Amino acid sequence: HMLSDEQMQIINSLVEAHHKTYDDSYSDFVRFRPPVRRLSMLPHLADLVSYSIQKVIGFAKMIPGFRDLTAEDQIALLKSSAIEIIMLRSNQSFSLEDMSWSCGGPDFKYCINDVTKAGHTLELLEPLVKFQVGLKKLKLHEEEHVLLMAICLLSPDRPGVQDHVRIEALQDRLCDVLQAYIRIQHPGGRLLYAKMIQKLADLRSLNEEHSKQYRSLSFQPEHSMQLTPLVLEVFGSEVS
Amino acid sequence: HMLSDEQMQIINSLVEAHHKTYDDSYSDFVRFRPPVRRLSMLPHLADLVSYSIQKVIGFAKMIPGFRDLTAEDQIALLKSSAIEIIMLRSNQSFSLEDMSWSCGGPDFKYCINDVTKAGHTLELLEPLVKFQVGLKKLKLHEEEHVLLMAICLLSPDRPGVQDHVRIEALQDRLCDVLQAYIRIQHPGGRLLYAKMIQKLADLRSLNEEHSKQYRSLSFQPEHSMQLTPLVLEVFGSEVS
Amino acid sequence: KHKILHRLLQ
Amino acid sequence: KHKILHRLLQ
Ligand SMILES: C=C1/C(=C\C=C2/CCC[C@]3(C)[C@@H]([C@H](C)CCCC(C)(C)O)CC[C@@H]23)[C@@H](O)[C@@H](O)C[C@@H]1O
Ligand SMILES: C=C1/C(=C\C=C2/CCC[C@]3(C)[C@@H]([C@H](C)CCCC(C)(C)O)CC[C@@H]23)[C@@H](O)[C@@H](O)C[C@@H]1O
Repeated sequence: HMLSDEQMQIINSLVEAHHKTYDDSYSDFVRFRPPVRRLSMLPHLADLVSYSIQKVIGFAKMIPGFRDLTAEDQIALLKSSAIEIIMLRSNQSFSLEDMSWSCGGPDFKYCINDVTKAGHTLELLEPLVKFQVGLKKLKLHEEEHVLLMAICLLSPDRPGVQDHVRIEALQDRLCDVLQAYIRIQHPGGRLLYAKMIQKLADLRSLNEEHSKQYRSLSFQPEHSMQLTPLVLEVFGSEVS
Repeated sequence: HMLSDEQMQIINSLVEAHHKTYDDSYSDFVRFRPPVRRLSMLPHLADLVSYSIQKVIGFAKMIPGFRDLTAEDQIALLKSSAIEIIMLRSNQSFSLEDMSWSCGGPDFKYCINDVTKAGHTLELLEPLVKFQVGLKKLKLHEEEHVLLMAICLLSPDRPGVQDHVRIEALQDRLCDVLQAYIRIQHPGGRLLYAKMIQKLADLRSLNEEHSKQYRSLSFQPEHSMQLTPLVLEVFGSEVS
Repeated sequence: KHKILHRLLQ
Repeated sequence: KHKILHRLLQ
């Protein structure tokens, strides 16, 4: 009927980690290669995603217990989940009115047609937009949003992880926090936790479709040369 | 006392290749990550150099006989000479008045202090600027400028080349053209060819110093992650 | 391999 | 190796 001190301490750490790694002013975006509307948007979106990967790494390093995993597991979790965390965290810029991601500037407003000009198809972008709208409609508290990103990150059912038992125990404790938070602090949230776990399933499906379409980019050197080294590393197929 | 049709045909091809790969409007530069004046200039200069590598490859493919070399030799020549051709071709933007490289815009004006903010030291930048001023003082005809870039590219005394005899024969014919051009067409150029060959020696020394300083960037992942895949490939140490 | 990731993970 | 260079060299 009430959250414990340890549960609250987890929430505080995760909220702080998100506020430290998500800059609502979007002022760093002027440093990316500019948007162009031949894959005219691939340079700008590559830079955006590369920047976002660095933020997700910074967020992950502040999740309780992530830092204490082996280096191989930390890499395994980030390589499998990075694209999902980016899709999740981008909801904070998504607008139901514009049906687009809005980042404090008309040049940094991204609609579906922009992403087609980076090598992706409606087979990815239609479920992605439907995901954003459904997730936005849940009206998650920031507490619930950061818990979901952490739960998504600390999934043991990802390729390459060795210490399944350790990661599952971390993810278990985060799920307990989220269920308790919704019950005590989220008025009328009886069906919310189930909906949030459904979104984790949706992300798996978006992850697969993105990986398939990213293989086409990475197999064509005139396109892969537009990516960043960090993107090449994290979305690449190297195994530690 | 007069240039032959084959010598003139070589000059025409090289001038055309340079005009096709060097855009005096510099309008593409707005697509680079912006300049910032922590290595604040490394993103913009990485993009500039990566762009310039693509142009040098395009220029090389139109040098008579380059295209007919083996793929390994074409790569060997480009990996060893790319930085030298870029230093040579950048003279077209260099100003004796400003002591800087000027590209049709104040944001795209590069002085020595800009390059220090990309990880390089005066041990490279002082000889580089002295090279640009001495080369500018030669007042080369565009014919002589493009011949020198081609001669520099088709040097057989570069690591990794296998067909020394083929490349030397190509470079020999280009040297014959340049010597004849200066004698017939360059008033008062008695000492010019010797000075131009000296500049090729200077470039070797700048190449060595740049490679040494580039190793520091490429050994620090927070800096190498700012480079482009093409720069990583061409300036890297992989051997075919 | 994973040169940059290792660096960023400190 | 030299994936991009091979592509650009056609
Ligand atoms: C990244 C973030 C933001 C928007 C995200 C977006 C909108 C643009 C398209 C994007 C990147 C999708 C593409 C399928 C990715 C392809 C990548 C590659 C071309 C390499 O295949 C995925 C998410 C999408 C910002 O608005 C802000 O919220 C910060 C947040 O981190
Ligand atoms: C590239 C070109 C131009 C200027 C060239 C310049 C001026 C800036 C500094 C530069 C790139 C030097 C640095 C030592 C390079 C370090 C690279 C890395 C950081 C990766 O180590 C070398 C040449 C220099 C343009 O103005 C125009 O003329 C087109 C031309 O192609």
